[PDB]
Formats: sequence, structure tokens, C-alpha cells
Amino acid sequence: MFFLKDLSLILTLHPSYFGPQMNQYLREKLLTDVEGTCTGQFGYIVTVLDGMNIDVGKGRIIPGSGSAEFEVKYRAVVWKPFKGEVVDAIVSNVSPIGFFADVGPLNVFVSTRLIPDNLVYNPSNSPPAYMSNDELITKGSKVRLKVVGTRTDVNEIYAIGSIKEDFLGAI
Amino acid sequence: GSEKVLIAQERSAANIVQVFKKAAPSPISHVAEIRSALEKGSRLISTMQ
Amino acid sequence: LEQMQDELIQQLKLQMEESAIRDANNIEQGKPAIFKLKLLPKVKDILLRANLADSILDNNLLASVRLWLEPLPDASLPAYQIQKVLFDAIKSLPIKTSHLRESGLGKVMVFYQKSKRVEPNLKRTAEKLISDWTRPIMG
Amino acid sequence: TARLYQHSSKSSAEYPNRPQLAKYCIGLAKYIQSPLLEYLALDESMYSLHIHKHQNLLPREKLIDAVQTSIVDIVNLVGVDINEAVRAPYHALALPYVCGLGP
Amino acid sequence: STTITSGLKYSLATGNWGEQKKAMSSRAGVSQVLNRYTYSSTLSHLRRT
Amino acid sequence: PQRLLIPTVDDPGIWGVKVRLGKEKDVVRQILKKKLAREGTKNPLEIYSAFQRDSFKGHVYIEARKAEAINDALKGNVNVFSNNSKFLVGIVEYKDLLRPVKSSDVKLTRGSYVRVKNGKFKGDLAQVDEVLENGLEARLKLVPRLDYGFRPAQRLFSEAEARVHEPTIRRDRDGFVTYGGEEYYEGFLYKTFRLQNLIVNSINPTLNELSLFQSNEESTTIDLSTIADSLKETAKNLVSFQPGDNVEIINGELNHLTGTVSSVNQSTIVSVRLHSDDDTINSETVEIPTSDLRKIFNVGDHVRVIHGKHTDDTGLIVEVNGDKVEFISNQTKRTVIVFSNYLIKSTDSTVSINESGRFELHDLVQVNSDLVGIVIRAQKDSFDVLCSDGKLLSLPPVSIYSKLNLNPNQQIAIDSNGVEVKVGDTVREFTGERRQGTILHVYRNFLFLRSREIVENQGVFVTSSNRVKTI
Amino acid sequence: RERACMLCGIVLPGRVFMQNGCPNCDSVLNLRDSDQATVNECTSSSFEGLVAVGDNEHSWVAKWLRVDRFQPGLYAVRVDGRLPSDIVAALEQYGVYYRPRDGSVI
Amino acid sequence: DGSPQHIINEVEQLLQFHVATYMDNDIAGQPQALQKSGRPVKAIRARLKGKEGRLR
Amino acid sequence: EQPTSLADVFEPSELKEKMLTDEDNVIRVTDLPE
Amino acid sequence: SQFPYSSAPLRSVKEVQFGLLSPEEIRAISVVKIEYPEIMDESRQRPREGGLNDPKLGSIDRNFKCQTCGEGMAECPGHFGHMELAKPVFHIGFIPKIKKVCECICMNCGKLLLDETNPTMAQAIRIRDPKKRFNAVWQLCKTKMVCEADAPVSRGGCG
Amino acid sequence: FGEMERDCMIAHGAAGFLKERLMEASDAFRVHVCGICGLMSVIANLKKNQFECRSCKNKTNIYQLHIPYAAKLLFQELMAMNIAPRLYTERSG
Ligand SMILES: [Zn+2]
Ligand SMILES: [Zn+2]
Ligand SMILES: [Zn+2]
Ligand SMILES: [Zn+2]
Repeated sequence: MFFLKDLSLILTLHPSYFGPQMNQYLREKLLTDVEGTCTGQFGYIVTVLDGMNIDVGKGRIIPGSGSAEFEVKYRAVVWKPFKGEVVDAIVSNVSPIGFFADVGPLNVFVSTRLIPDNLVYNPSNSPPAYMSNDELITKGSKVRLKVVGTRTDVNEIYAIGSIKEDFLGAI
Repeated sequence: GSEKVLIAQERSAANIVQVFKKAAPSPISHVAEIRSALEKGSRLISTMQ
Repeated sequence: LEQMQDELIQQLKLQMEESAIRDANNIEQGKPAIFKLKLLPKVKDILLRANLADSILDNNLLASVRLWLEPLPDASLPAYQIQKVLFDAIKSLPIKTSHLRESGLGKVMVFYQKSKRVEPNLKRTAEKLISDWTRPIMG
Repeated sequence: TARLYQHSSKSSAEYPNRPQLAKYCIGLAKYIQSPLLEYLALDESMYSLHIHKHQNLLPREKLIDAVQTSIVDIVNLVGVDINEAVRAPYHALALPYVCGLGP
Repeated sequence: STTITSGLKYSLATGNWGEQKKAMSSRAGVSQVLNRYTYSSTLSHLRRT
Repeated sequence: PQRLLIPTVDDPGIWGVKVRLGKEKDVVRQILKKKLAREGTKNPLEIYSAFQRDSFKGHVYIEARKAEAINDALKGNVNVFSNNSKFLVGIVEYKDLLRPVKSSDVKLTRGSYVRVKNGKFKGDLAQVDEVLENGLEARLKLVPRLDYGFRPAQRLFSEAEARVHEPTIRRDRDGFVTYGGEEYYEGFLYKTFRLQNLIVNSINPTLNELSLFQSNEESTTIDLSTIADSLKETAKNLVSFQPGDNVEIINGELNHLTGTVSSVNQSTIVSVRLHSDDDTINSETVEIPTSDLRKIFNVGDHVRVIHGKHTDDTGLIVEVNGDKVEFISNQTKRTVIVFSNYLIKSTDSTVSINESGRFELHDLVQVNSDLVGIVIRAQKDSFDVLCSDGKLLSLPPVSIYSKLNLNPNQQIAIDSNGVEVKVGDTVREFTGERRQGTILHVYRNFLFLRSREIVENQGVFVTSSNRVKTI
Repeated sequence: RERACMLCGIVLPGRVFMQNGCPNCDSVLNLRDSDQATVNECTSSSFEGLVAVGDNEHSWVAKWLRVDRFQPGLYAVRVDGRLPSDIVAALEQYGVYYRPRDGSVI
Repeated sequence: DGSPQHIINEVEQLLQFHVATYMDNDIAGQPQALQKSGRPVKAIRARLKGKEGRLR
Repeated sequence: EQPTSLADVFEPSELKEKMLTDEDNVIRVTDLPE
Repeated sequence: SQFPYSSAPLRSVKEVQFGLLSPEEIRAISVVKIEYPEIMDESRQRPREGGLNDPKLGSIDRNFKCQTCGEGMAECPGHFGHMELAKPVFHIGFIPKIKKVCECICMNCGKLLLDETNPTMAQAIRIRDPKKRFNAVWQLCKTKMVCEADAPVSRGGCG
Repeated sequence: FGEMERDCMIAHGAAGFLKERLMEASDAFRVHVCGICGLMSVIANLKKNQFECRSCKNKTNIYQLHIPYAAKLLFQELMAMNIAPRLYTERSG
């Protein structure tokens, strides 16, 4: 789910960049170091609002190292999945152990043990799919799934979905 | 292999009565002290006050 | 002063018996025993008060103590908190042979001693208390 | 097979008081004596051998099936002694790959 | 024979005048290494209290 | 009877006296001899009994009525210390001083499976074919460890190989063979072992040894009573609790109730706050014995395996089949079914791979005869390798050939301009993404650059030496 | 070398038990008239808790150990091993009940 | 195994003494813990005090 | 206080590795190449 | 710049908060349980796991890395283990304070011997400094030698 | 560089020289502290780039400090005596 959050970043600048263009350079450095990153605490930062008019304040010189430390506060759009949430998805891969879907930047893996039994995996089909009499879910097929668990990594998030309840599966 | 020397040790003589004045913060004003030592061996045995 | 303590202890006895009956019914109705746990704090506070021991012995509250300690017909032992509190109270009071005769707690004490689901510390305390209570009879 | 055998714990259990180079030489000698049995001893590590230039392009299941078919064909062309297989498990490695049979 | 030998040797070697296991509370510095920097220093050391 | 003999106030008192260690039985014998010698005399030793216990070291207990009697008994003995270290034993302690010990088990049962403390079969599981009536030794059924001409692996005694390597085999019966002074019965060694050579509790069986032992019984593991008892012991002892664990109650009046562990005291009393639809009940904390608690595992929780073949494996709970719980693994990324007794709800893995396998992180290893790669992430069961091509592979540690140990005279890199670049230097890609990083390993024309800015594969990316320039 | 007679609980050297038998249990065990197997089955060298008794009649310990009707001497609190089934039946024939001193029975 | 109160008191008092002297070996009113060489044990408290202690 | 299934005795992964499951017995009984 | 790079931000200490360690915290921050008195496994290197020289506690050898953090000798700070005591024992540094606290409260109901009804007690509670507050409360409650099961109405005491 | 020299350096007012003498020219050390419990119990693995405080079960609120090795030793010896010195990088009032 997408949100607006007020975040802050600590930026350290080398003395070789102490020029008139210091502020703009700090702005592009912030944009390059925040746009697209993935933090387990917050999720995924997709964009920074008002990216060219961010206040940086006054940097403090670190005693003994010369480099200046800047405290940058900004508002950004953040997306983070939650346990027990039902969202739309697009299937990216089909495999005997289960199928992998994509919910924005997040890639969700659904095991066969969380798939209804009638959706038997068909490897002979082109492309291979988990199909039933009235349902056929393959690569590129819209699916509505509920996120059950989320795994936190260093700079990545792994989520597990399920389609075993009602109003789920193919859409 | 190392040469060791015994340094003479100074001590108070025995078998002599020593009378001392104790300080004010005490019920005792004067003390008579004597330490006894047998002639054979010259070893300290007991002290009396 | 002390007539009032006897009345209060009798009221506590009635409350304890009613709570035991309610918990037994609830277990028979498929529900956990909660009333004994609810009444446990007040019983603990009353028992910890030493000067009320004489009134307790004059009202024979040990009968209700044994009733609580008596295992229910489902072969389920009482809650460990209840057993611990009752054992501590039994230690804290001067139980004599007459009080044991009035209450008949020796049977439950022997059952606790012989049983194995009982905590080993409670087993040792039961052995100690049984020996102490047999002490006056033989001398 | 010798390089893989010098690191396998099967050699360590077989030879607990021998150096790694001794295990390597033993693997070489066993390969000379019988290449088929040594290739069988690889068990799962045989799939990591450099078999074909584009061996990694195939899916793992297809490559495993191809290896199984090749080894079954070869061992059935060879033949397995039941008595020796019972006498020694090393010669019994070839028993599951006979046609009709299985692990 | 080791008792007296070791006791005397230890007390003379280390300077602690007492039993080895009672090193604390024993008078230390009784035995010292002879000063041989010059003849006068040795003579002075041998007559020290 | 036994109950009626408990002591009274008028019974003779008991005194305990400290003595020198190891002389307790000597003092007892001396006291008995003195009592016998002075018996029938004008001044007999007016005591009644004296004894000691092995556990209560340095103490000798005498039953008498007077302290002067104790002094008279101790007079003339050298093991008694200088001070009269005597105390009056409390009457309640009278039963405890003479209560028996080691009553945990009645006896060693013939046919039971036990482990061996020492000897050539140190640790091998052994069946108790015979229990000697003395109780100090017992004849056991073992798997022979022979080489037939640092110990050989256990193996059933093979008569043909034994004769080929040693034709001096003896025969005494049918199926009972004596080779080299050792009696082997139908392929299994039968040898007496002392009681001090066996572990009769906390026995850990393996299905391999169980099959090797039960194959001759015409059925695979037909006997399973002692095995079931061992399973119960392993299940009971392996349970460890922490605050915040969701548990369920098996026995007691509060059976079939859920609660969260609030605090842990010792290892047998756990304070639990129960959860129920009634608010007044949810605000109460109950101390409950651990023997009547079962962990509650909800679907979609990070859980780490405590013990077993999958030790230190973590994952997310997927299916809860009562006793057995299923979870998708993190390293192998496959479903594993392990009992709920071997799982702990650990929200963070942080698995350390040290002391496992042969290779560590950032190791340039040879995948096969053609492919050479570097380690990006290590697992308890396998390794993740980035190869020179730019792809990722997963292989067991055994399958990997070996580490490519290269001297600085072998690991040499030359940039586009021809200037030599060594290990750890920083270079920038001449074209393409124009990235930069520190060199990790050099192989042929391939360089393994790592940069902290890059997140993919922990910043490791392969770039040819011809496309980078020295910084 | 010393062994503890299982029945009465006395402790004496095993060779003494073989040559002379148990001075107390000879009325029901015939230990002297018994072979080494029976001596071992009624006298065990593995025991614990050496006990010296001076006056059987008045010692509460002797009553507690049921040795107040036996000869004073060396006795063991706990003795490893129990009487055999055949010897148990033989003693039950005599009308004497055997209470094990192994501690496992109480 | 078996619980004579005198033995329990002795052993628990020994444990209390060891734990106390592990952190403070200058408790006035009782003998200090000594090493096999006869020197007193350097408790943790002694590590922190004096000119040669941690702080100074 | 008083109370065999090999599933409870050892982990299912170990049982499948050692070939002691119901699929194993069905395969061994079945008259067909594996 | 002499330290290997760590992604954690570098900050400086601004406050030192003291206190005691709860047994729960000691068990939580520990990495291994110490139970075997033998320092060495079999005097054949590789000190016994679960002993006083467990490799998980940290490494002090150049060629041995810590089994907990994986860092070298120059970087491993050392990791704590915990030892369970069979019976609780006094902390030698707090015995006088334990005695004072025992004097301040009742040994049965576990409640203070004085209440805010006393003007002096309320005045003492009004102070802010914990040490002076405890000193005043002890000076007052020392004199009170009997628990009251009734108000000096029940005050919660046991009498 | 004893205490009297430290007092002389304080009197001169040279804080940078004093810090350099007592840290860079001596036992300088780097530790990680949990941002919640405030203890030095973070199990930091620099090569794998993962930090984790088991007691607080957090992976994010973690900072690093530069303190003298003797200070680390003193805090560990204090923890050995059941005293918990918690280091916090922000004030609270
Ligand atoms: Zn006899
Ligand atoms: Zn470490
Ligand atoms: Zn009170
Ligand atoms: Zn923390």
C-alpha cells in the first residue's frame, strides 16, 4: 500500500565539493541514493516529492575529518505490503513448486500448498500453467492474491501470497 | 649463582620497661610496656602491659 | 472484634464452596476453571493474615481448603497457583491434630505425596508436613 | 572423479587415517580399474561434471533425465553381478540403474 | 631433607623472611643482591642496616 | 512395617562429626573394633550405631545418647580433626540420612539398546543381550570393528573375508563363530562390557544403526517401545521457552487455553498471561509448569529449526499439521516438514556460515572443468556462486572442485592502457555503466569488482580488464 | 575384599562367607553350605553405606534397617543385586518374607 | 539425590562465598579467597580501584 | 501416564532419504519399472 | 579510517544510563550457556563447547575467527554467556541496601509500613532525588516496627 | 600521559590534542550499540553487512561509536557485575 511519509537522511560531503553548487549537488546525491532503494522498515521509496526544492540546512563540520554532515528532511512516496492484505498482481513465472507474481517492485512467491487443489499445474500447456476446468493462470495473467508473510532482507523484501480463499485466484 | 647479602634488621630491645603517654582521646593516660625474651635463643615469647 | 472475623470467614467459606461448584460445573460444561483463580487473591490475602488463624480454625475453613485441593472427577489437578498458595498457607498456620480431624486433610496430603503429576517440591513439602503432623501423635 | 573423491566424506569414512593425496591416488587407481563404478560413485556431483559445452542451457530436470538414460543404457549394456553386488556395496551401486529395477 | 633446604634457599633468594606459603605478612627485603658496581659500593652494602 | 519405625523424641540422638577425607570407613571400622573390644568391660563404649554415606563426604554419623559417649568413641583416633566439629542431627533428618539412592531405574533390561562409554566401540549403539547378575558388567550385542589384518568402521563380521585375511578362525557351534578370540554370533559381536562403559539414559538412536541391528530380525525396527520412550524424552527435554511465546495448555483445569509467556523463572515455572474473550481474564498472570505447555505456531511466522538435520534453517510457516509443521525454507527455498518440537519463532535469521565446509565468502573456486566462479553467499547446505559469465548457480560444497589458490605471480591484471593493476585497487569502467569498485580477484581477463553502492549480489560484478581504467 | 550378605545386610569378606557362611542367615540361607554362585546371589561385593551397629536392641537405626535381630558388625545401607526367584520361593516356603535392601523397593 | 539440611546449608554457603569473592575479595570481617600460590584472588572490584586500576 | 508410527520417530526428510515411506512400499510392491 | 567500513551511522555518546541487569536481559543478551567446569575438551585443542572457553564467546587467537560474529581478533568485541544459579545468592555490593529495603517494607504483604496520610511521609515523597527520597523514607519507616492490617479501613497490610 | 598532563592540556584549552592523544595515539576502538537497549550487544558482521541485537530483536536502529578500548573493557567488567551502563546517542531531558 502506498503512503506519504516525512523522512530524513544524513548526508556527508567531502571538502572537495565545497563550492557554490553544493546545494544542488546534495540534491542530486539524495535523489540518486534514495530513489528506488528498499528498506525493510519502510518498504520501497519510489519517488521524492518536490525534489528540486528540498531544504538541506547548515552542514556541521565533523571534528577531525573535515567532511560536513547534512541533515536532509524530505517527503516521499513509499509502498509497503502488510500481512493479511489482498492486492492485485501479474504472474511472472510458472514452476512446479509454485508461481511467482509481481506487485509493483515486489516479487511474490506462492507455493502449491497455498493454491487451490483444482488448479493442477499443467507442464504440457504452452506456456505451462496452473489450470482448472474454468480457471487458467499462466505468465502475464492477472491474479488477486492475499499476502500472508513478509521476509525482511538487507535491502530486499520477500513476500508470500495465497489464493486459497474466496475472491482470489484468477481475475 | 647470585650473591645475596643479609641486611641487618633493627628492633627494639627486649626485657626493658618502656613507659609511654597515651593521647587524650582514650581512657588510658600512661602505659608501661615490656616484651619478654628467653636468654637461650633470644626469641620473643610474650608481651605485657 | 472476633465474632465479626468468624462471620467474614464463614462468608469466605461459602464463596469458596460456590466457586468450586461453579468451576466443577464449567469443566463439566467444557469451560476452564476460572472462578477459583478469581477468588485466589482474596483467599491469599485472608490466609496471609496471621491473627485470623484462630478464627479460621474456629470456622474450620480447612474443610473448604481440602475441597479445593480435592482433584475433580475428570482426574484433573487444580491450578498450580492454588496448590502453591494453599501449601504456603498450611505451612503458615499452626495446624493441630484436632484441626486435621475436623478437616480430614491428611487424606489429600497423602494423595499429593503419592501422586507423580504433583511438583516434586510440593511432594517434599507434603512429606514434611505429614511427618510434622504425625509427630504429636507418637510423642 | 579423483578430484571429487578426495573431497568426498565417503573416502574419509573408508580411509580415516590417510592423507588427501592418498585418497586422490586411490581415486585415480579405481578410475583406471573401473571408470563406470567411479562415475557412479559421484552420486549427485556427477551432474556438475563438464559434459557438454551448453550443458547449463538445458533445465536441471532434463539434464538429470539425460544422465539417467545414458547411465541406464551403459550399465544395461554392461551387466551387473548380483552376488558381487551383495558382497560389496561398491559393486552394488550399479544395481538401481538396471532396467525394470530402481533405487 | 628438602624441607630445610628449600626453605632456606627460598628465603635467601627472594628476601621474604618466612615460610613460602606465608609470603604475605612476612618481612621482605631482608636479603638483597650484592651491589658490585664499585668496591666502595660493595663495602657500603655489606655494612647496611 | 516401615512407616511405624520413624523416629520419636525419646529415640537415641544422632551426631555428625567432620573427619579427614577418605578415612570415613576407616573411622567406622575403628569405632566398631573399639566397641567390640570394650564390650563386656567395666567401661564399655556407650553408643548404639555408627555409619557414613558416600555422598556425604567427610561426615561420619553416630547414633548415641550422650556427648561424652561420642568423645569416648572418638578418643584415640587420628582422623578426627583437632576441633570438636560435632553437631546434633535434626530428628527429621534421621529418615533422610538413611534413605536409599540411585532408585531412578529398577535394573538394566536385557534387549534394550544402549550406548558405550569407552573402548573400541566408544559411542556405538549396543543391544543388551545379557545382564550379569553382579551388575558391574553385562554381555552386549555390537557391530564388529575389524580390519582382519584410529579404529575401523563398524561392520558385520564377515567370515569369508576373515578367513581370506586370516585362516585361523575357530568354530564352536552353528551360527556362533569365534575369530581372533572374539565371539561373533550370526555376524554380530557378543562381548561383555562393564557397567562403567555404558550410558543407559539419554540414548540417541539412529535409523541406520537401527536398521543394521534389526535386519536380522526379518523386520525393519519391529521393536519400538524403548524407541518410543526415547522419543518422548527427546521431545520433553528439547523444549525451551522464551517470553512472548504463544503456548497452549495440555493438562490441568486450564487445559486447552492459549496464552503468552510473560516471564521465565528457573526452567520449570513459567508466568503466562492468558488470552480470552473476557477482558478481566486477560489481565491475569498465571505461573504454569512447563511440562503442560505446547507451543502455538501461526501461519506466516519466521521460525528457526532448533535441532535435527535442518539445524539453523529458517523460514516462514505455511502449513500446521498439528505436531508436524511445514515451512518454506529461506536458504534452499523449498518446503521442509519438521516437528513443531524443533522450531523456535525467531523473527530474524542472521545465520553465520563459519566453521562449515571448505570455502568462505569471496572465494574464487572452480565449478567444474570449464566454469570458474566466486562465492557470493554461503549456506549451511550449499553455496551461491557468481561465475565469470555473469550468472548465478547453487551447488553443494562437495561438488565444487577446489579453491583456486593463486600467487601474486599468477593473479595479475593489466588495464586498457597497459598499466599493471594489483589486487584491491580501484578502477573505473571505461564504457558502459562506467562503474567503479575495488578488485576482489583477477582471473584471465576477468576482474571481480565490488562496490558498496551496488546492492545486487552484494556489489559484486564481473567486468573485463580491457574495459576499465586505473583511478 | 568384602561382600554384603543380601538377606541380613551384614558385610564380611567373601572368602569368610564361603568358608563359614552368614552367622545370622545360616538358619534360612545355608550360605556356608552353598556354592559360590549362591554366595554371590546372597552376598554382594557391590554395596554402599557401611554401617557399624553396637547395640541392636536399642539402636533405632537397626530397627529402621531391620537388623536389630542380627549380629552386630558391618552392614550396608544399600546392596546391589536382589535374591533370585528360586531362592525367593525357597524362603517363602520357610514362611519368611524377604524385603529387598536394594533401595529400588520401598 | 538426598537433602540433609546441614549439608545443603554448607554447600549453599560455599556457593555464596565463591560468588561474593568473585566480585569483591576485600570483604572486611572474613578471610579472603587465596590462590594455590597463597596470593589473594584479584577480584573484579580490585581491577577498578587505585592508581593502577582501570579508571586512574 | 502410560500410552510405533515411523513418521513420529524420525523427521520426514530423513525417512524419505532412507526410503521408509508409503510411496516406497507402493513402488516396491508395484509390478512396474520405477 | 583505520577501521573497516561499516554501514551503521557513526554517532557520539550523549547520555550514559545506569541501572541493574534483569535476569531476562542477561538471558537475552547471552549467546551460550556455561555448564561444564572443564576448561579444555580433551587437552587436544578445540576447547569444549558449553565450557568457560567456548568459541562462541569470542576469539583471542590470530588464526581463529569468532563463531558468533565471524570477525577477527582485532574486531571481535567479545560476547557474553550466562550461567544459571541453582539457588539465588546475594550481590555482595548491595547487602546493606537490601537490609535497608527489608527494614522499609513488610516481609509478608510486601507493602510500605507508612502511607501518604502521615504529613511527614507525604513531605518525604514530595522530594525528587531518589537517594534522598529513599533516605527520608527509611528514616521514617525505620521507627514503624509493626505492619498494620488496618488504617492507623484496611491499608493493605497484613498486621 | 598521566592525569597531571591531562589537567595541563585542559588548562591550555586544547581539546583536539587531548582527544587525539587519548584515542588515536592510543587504544582506539569501534563498537556497535543498539539504539533501543543501549548495550554493546549488537552482533555485527561487517563482511555480510548485517547487524542484529537479539535482546531487542531489531536490525535497523543500530549505531557505531569510537571509544577507547579501556572504556569498552570497563563497561564489560561492569556488566560482569550485573551493572548495566547504557550508552545513548541522543538526549531526553
Ligand atoms: Zn545374612
Ligand atoms: Zn565475536
Ligand atoms: Zn504486612
Ligand atoms: Zn538492543
